[PDB]
Amino acid sequence: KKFIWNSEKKEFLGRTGGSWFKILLFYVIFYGCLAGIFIGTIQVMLLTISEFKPTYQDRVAPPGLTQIPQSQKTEISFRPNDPQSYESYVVSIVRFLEKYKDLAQKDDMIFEDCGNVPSELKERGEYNNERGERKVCRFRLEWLGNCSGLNDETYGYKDGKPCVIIKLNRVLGFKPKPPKNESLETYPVMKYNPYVLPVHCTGKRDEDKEKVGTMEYFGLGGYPGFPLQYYPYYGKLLQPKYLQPLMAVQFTNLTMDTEIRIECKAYGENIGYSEKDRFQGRFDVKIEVKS
Amino acid sequence: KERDMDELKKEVSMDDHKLSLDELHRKYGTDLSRGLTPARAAEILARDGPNALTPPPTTPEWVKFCRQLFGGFSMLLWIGAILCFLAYGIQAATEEEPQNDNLYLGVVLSAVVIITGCFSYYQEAKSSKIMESFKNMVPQQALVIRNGEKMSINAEEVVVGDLVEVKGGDRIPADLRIISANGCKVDNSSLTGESEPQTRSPDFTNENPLETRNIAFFSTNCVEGTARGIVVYTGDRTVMGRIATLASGLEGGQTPIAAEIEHFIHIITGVAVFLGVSFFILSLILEYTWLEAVIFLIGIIVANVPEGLLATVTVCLTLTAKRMARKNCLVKNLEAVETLGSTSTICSDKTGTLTQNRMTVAHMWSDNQIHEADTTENQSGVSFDKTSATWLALSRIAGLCNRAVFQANQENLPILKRAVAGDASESALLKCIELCCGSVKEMRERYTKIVEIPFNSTNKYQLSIHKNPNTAEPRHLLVMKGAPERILDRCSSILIHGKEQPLDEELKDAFQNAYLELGGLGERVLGFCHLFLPDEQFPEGFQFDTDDVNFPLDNLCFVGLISMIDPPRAAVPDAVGKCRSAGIKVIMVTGDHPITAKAIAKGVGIISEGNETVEDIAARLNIPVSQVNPRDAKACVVHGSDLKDMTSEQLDDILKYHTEIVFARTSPQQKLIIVEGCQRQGAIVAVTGDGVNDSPASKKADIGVAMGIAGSDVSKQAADMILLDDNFASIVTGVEEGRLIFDNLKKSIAYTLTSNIPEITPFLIFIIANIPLPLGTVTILCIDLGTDMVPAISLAYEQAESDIMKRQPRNPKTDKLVNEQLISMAYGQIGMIQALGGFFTYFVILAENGFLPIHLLGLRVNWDDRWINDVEDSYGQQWTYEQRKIVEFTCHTPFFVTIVVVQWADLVICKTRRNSVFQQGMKNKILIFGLFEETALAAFLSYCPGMGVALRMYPLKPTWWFCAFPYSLLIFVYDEVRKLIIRRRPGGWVEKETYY
Amino acid sequence: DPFYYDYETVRNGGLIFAALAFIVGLIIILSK
Ligand SMILES: C[C@@H]1O[C@@H](O[C@H]2C[C@@H](O)[C@]3(CO)[C@H]4[C@H](O)C[C@]5(C)[C@@H](C6=CC(=O)OC6)CC[C@]5(O)[C@@H]4CC[C@]3(O)C2)[C@H](O)[C@H](OC(=O)c2c3ccccc3cc3ccccc23)[C@H]1O
Ligand SMILES: *[C@@H]1O[C@H](CO)[C@@H](O[C@@H]2O[C@H](CO)[C@@H](O)[C@H](O)[C@H]2NC(C)=O)[C@H](O)[C@H]1NC(C)=O
Ligand SMILES: CC(C)CCC[C@@H](C)[C@H]1CC[C@H]2[C@@H]3CC=C4C[C@@H](O)CC[C@]4(C)[C@H]3CC[C@]12C
Ligand SMILES: CC(C)CCC[C@@H](C)[C@H]1CC[C@H]2[C@@H]3CC=C4C[C@@H](O)CC[C@]4(C)[C@H]3CC[C@]12C
Ligand SMILES: CC(C)CCC[C@@H](C)[C@H]1CC[C@H]2[C@@H]3CC=C4C[C@@H](O)CC[C@]4(C)[C@H]3CC[C@]12C
Ligand SMILES: *[C@@H]1O[C@H](CO)[C@@H](O)[C@H](O)[C@H]1NC(C)=O
Ligand SMILES: [Mg+2]
Ligand SMILES: [Mg+2]
Ligand SMILES: [Mg+2]
Repeated sequence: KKFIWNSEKKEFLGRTGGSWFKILLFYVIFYGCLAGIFIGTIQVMLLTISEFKPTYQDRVAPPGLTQIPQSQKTEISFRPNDPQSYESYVVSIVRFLEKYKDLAQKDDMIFEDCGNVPSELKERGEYNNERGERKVCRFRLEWLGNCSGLNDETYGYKDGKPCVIIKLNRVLGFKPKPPKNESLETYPVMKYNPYVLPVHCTGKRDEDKEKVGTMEYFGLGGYPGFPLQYYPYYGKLLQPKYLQPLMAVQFTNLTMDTEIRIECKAYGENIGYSEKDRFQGRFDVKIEVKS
Repeated sequence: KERDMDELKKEVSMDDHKLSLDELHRKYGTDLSRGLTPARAAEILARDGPNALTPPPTTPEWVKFCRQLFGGFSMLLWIGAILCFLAYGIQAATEEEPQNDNLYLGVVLSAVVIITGCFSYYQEAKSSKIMESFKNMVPQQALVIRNGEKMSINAEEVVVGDLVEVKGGDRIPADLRIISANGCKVDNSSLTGESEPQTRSPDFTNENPLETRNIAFFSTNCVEGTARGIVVYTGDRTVMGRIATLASGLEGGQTPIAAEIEHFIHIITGVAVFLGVSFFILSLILEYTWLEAVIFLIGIIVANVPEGLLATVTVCLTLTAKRMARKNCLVKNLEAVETLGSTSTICSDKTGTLTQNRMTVAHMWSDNQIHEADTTENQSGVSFDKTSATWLALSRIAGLCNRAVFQANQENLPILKRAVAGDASESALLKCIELCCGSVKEMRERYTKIVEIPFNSTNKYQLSIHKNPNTAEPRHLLVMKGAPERILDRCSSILIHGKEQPLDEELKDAFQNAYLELGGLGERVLGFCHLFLPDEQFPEGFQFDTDDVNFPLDNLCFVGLISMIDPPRAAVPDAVGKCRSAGIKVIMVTGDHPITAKAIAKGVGIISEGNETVEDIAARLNIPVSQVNPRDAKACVVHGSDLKDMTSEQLDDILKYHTEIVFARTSPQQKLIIVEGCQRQGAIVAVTGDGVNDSPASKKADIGVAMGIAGSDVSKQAADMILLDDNFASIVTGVEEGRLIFDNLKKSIAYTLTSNIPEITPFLIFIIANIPLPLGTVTILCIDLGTDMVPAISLAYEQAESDIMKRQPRNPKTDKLVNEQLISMAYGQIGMIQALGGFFTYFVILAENGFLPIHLLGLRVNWDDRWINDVEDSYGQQWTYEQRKIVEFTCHTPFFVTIVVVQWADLVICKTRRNSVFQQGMKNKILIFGLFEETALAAFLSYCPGMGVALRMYPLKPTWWFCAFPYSLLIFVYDEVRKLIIRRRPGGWVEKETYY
Repeated sequence: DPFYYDYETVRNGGLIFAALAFIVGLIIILSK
């Protein structure tokens, strides 16, 4: 029943020889026209969007809050003694901060020394290409005290009491707006309220909040947040090698050999949240320093 | 060993009828005049069983439910759901908190199978219920003589070997052996097929137990006369009982439409597994492990199965079957609605099916001119000429010299369909006078009868002297009728144009040629005459004789002849002509005498003018029949006596080299042989019968057609299609609807198969190029089981693109329902364009949100990760998991909408196979409703509050709806020029590849 | 801000269109 192999009419797999070339040639021409048409449509589509701005940005309204140790399940489990147990973390931290070294940001034609104190927003004109390549404000690793990179102590941040820096999701044209008068959650963590986006970490329930003893934050000039002098973003095309602000968080009195949950919530007016996306605005981590 | 029992029932029957009355009473032990003692009855009633056929086998309610639950198409969905559960188990044993996609798909496929089975069961059950509301048969008891006393007892209480007296009007209870009759003419229509009522004589006449007159049969009515007889067979042991049980033990076979559905499934699985295996090897060859490749393989095969096509095909066949039921063309088999369209040889029955099974006045002879009376059932034929006085004379002789009339309740019933007590000939005469000469009630009593003389065996005559009507003063009228050759001899005067003339041989032979003309035409002629007894030589008061005949037997005045025969049904001739127009070979299969069969065949269309038989040529050349060449004769009359001694090869030789064949005197068992011989050629056969002799023929055939009222219950149950109105034109309507739904099935199937390409391609390239998922699973369900349901259903209301009743019947081995051309169009050309449009919308949405098409290469790896919330786009922005996932879902929904957009043009192009959309016109109101409902449904599935949370189908930005518009317009334009080239260039390539 | 889309207006327009298209289709199928 499967002997369609051949026939006396020169059939192969079902049809003749002269028929295979006809069908194959038509499918080649037909599919070639289809491919050229799809490409022709996709080309005009490429002409629709611009190079300096995405035509839609509403799907990224509340910026996220990520961390340096991109854990498999946002959990940091290691041994304070075994160096290989925390190698997966340190490797990611070093590769992350590899573009923040003083030697990486050395060209003065593309870098601008913002300042040692968080200042107001720095708008570099419009988003068109009428101006040249915009300048990017520098951000040295020294700002993250005690969680610095390779300066004096390449501590690896793990000899007990680890470090976990947080980063604000880089959004084009986004201008962060810190909170004001209505403060039902703004704690007195730091005096600098107007030119820095505050971020406060805490437990999640009555148990985690007690297990986590003390948290020390580090930022630009010592403020737990992001300076407004580094925003807004002007895209990867106009601002290559851009360095978004960073802010480190260290948990000193932790309960070793105990998995505790931490929620780092970023506060602000332009910072939304979502009960479906635990990363929009807030940030979670499951730390367990098992000895 | 049932294979031998079936053959034993297939063999012709034998009997012991040819036995002396003493030998007959010796074999059974029964008195010839007193029957048997009442105690002897319980010795046979509780011995073999009551005199009643064993009720047919019962198939319980839930059996049909499971029959449709399994089927042939539902098996593909059952294996799909099984593969879904298997893939879900393989996917659950490897990942942590898994995804509910496959589980929902499996339960959905199971529900689809159950829903289809439920709908099919509901339709078939409704058919059987309305059929039960029409078979309210009431018991008919028998008149048995026991212990020398007459007693009327139930038919089931009758035993073997007890004297039974059948009166004129009673139905023959069981098979009897006539011992004393008085002119009993039983109606062997339902059993053997003899149209004219056959008289039953106690003396053995023919060796054949059927043709013999000393045997009464089950399910036969006693037209006239009375008779006595000993019970020979009872219950199932009867003739028709064995024929009925044989019908219950025959195989139904594989319907042509079901075979087409199976071939379609075979090709579907072919491409499904071909793409699954090829993509399995490719998936492994790139970077996926064996564990992931098996999941892929299953996904490709399952995604390549048309889920919604089952319900669409079911409702498709159901809609056409409903249109059949509206015209009283009920179908017990949901798929048998198409069987008529594929038929290429119709084997019909003559008595009851083609004819009305009612002796009717066909022609009359008066004033040396034949007058054809209308032979229609609804009285819509040409009216004869009734203006001369000879017509009134003939009408008086017929309406006066007649034994009986109608019955009690026969008052509101029409003149034709009303019952009449008496012989079949007298009833015809009565109806003709009641329809052409006013009434017979007041016409018979107005001429008071004095002395009537009934039919006689010696000196055969039937006369009666009546009184004279209104003042004319001849004082007497002696009417007589009989055989034309006998009435002509006892006649001297001849009525012509009103006056009288002598018996001159000139006009005397003009009657002989008319007699042979009406005899050769297949009718029963009868001569009528009257005479005015001169009251001047014979007293006006009381002057008659009955022992020493006084009325002048000779010197009578001949008026004319009156022929009669069972005429064919009104629409039968036109129906045969229409069937022969489409290329259907009409073959007559009856059990009537060849003399009547040839005439009926020439009158309905089975035998046209010009074609001569093997006997007609020999008669035209005055040479023996053994000399002419059978190849010179286009048509031929096959005698049933010669068919018994025929082999399987000779039957094929008769069917091949002869176009117009008429099988006469064929026993019920021989009809099955003829049906099998017609099926050996590989052609589709359809048997149309009414009596119990057509039960095995209507059962073995691909489709049986029974008469709603003129058909017996046995053949009505063994058949597959019931004609409630008995309108033979329903056959023409059925064949038209069968071919129409066949073409619409091709269209609907192509529409559902085209959507598979833009359904699987997103998941295919999702693995090939490692790009984010362009189309989800929930959306595909909203396509096959959502939007596209109505378009595939409305494609059933499409109408003929040309004259379907002009083309030849489809070839079962050549014209397939789903051939390779359909696959080359859906999976090859149209579906490909639909997939391109979907990918266009995909890149449009992603690139407009910052994720350019180039950047989408290899992004799936980190796109599906639930923890990498810093995915960088082409502009440098970082997206979280739920953010880019919301873009993916809002990219899946427009892909589904894109499918709808391209389905607009796909529905429009699949609506016509050869003609242009403008030549046919979109007059299908259901199709337009399908487009509006499909569009509105999709728009609702996207803009309904809570869809992004329930089905994760987020709203769409308006500018997305126009993304697939050019592609749809392209599909329409391309297929339009394709059909235009097939229209103007019906040659090769453009016809052998695209045309499906 | 360019990071806000009036999804309510488009969603409402889609619902209105769906309602109108469905009733129009019903008018075509229930022709009199
Ligand atoms: C290549 C895979 O791509 C992705 O999944 C694809 C393929 C398949 O897994 C799908 C599951 O149903 C397929 C299905 O096969 C075919 C379908 C039923 C098919 C249809 C047939 C039809 O009739 O209609 C439609 C079309 C596509 C389909 O509808 C579904 C859609 C959903 C899928 O999930 C899509 C995943 O990334 C997957 O990873 C992981 O699943 C994964 C892990 C796996 C192992 C061990 C650890 C893991 C840890 C993870 C952690 C976090 C997250 C994931 C983890 C990859 O392995
Ligand atoms: C930065 O690192 C130094 C270590 O050189 C920290 O010194 C801490 O000093 C306090 C006060 O005596 C002690 O209670 C802690 O135990 C010390 N920490 C360690 C790790 O030794 C210092 O606090 C760190 N942070 C800052 C903001 O300077
Ligand atoms: C991503 C792309 C390249 C894959 C799309 C699949 C294409 C290449 C496949 C899908 C179905 C295939 C067709 C299936 C049916 C037919 C008809 C047959 O008598 C000859 C082969 C032919 C003409 C095939 C040619 C190749 C084909 C069109
Ligand atoms: C010779 C002619 C017919 C070819 C012209 C190509 C036309 C039909 C193609 C070329 C590019 C296409 C457009 C590309 C960009 C957009 C914007 C998007 O938001 C909706 C689709 C839309 C509006 C497309 C519609 C069809 C389009 C205009
Ligand atoms: C034969 C062909 C051309 C018929 C084309 C039908 C067109 C004119 C109809 C079909 C469906 C309609 C769309 C249905 C849904 C939406 C989304 C809504 O938020 C704005 C209107 C918009 C965008 C409609 C515009 C008009 C539209 C595209
Ligand atoms: C952790 O140490 C700090 C040191 O100041 C102390 O105040 C706090 O109570 C400690 N918490 C726990 C849970 O040990
Ligand atoms: Mg499908
Ligand atoms: Mg019959
Ligand atoms: Mg059948």
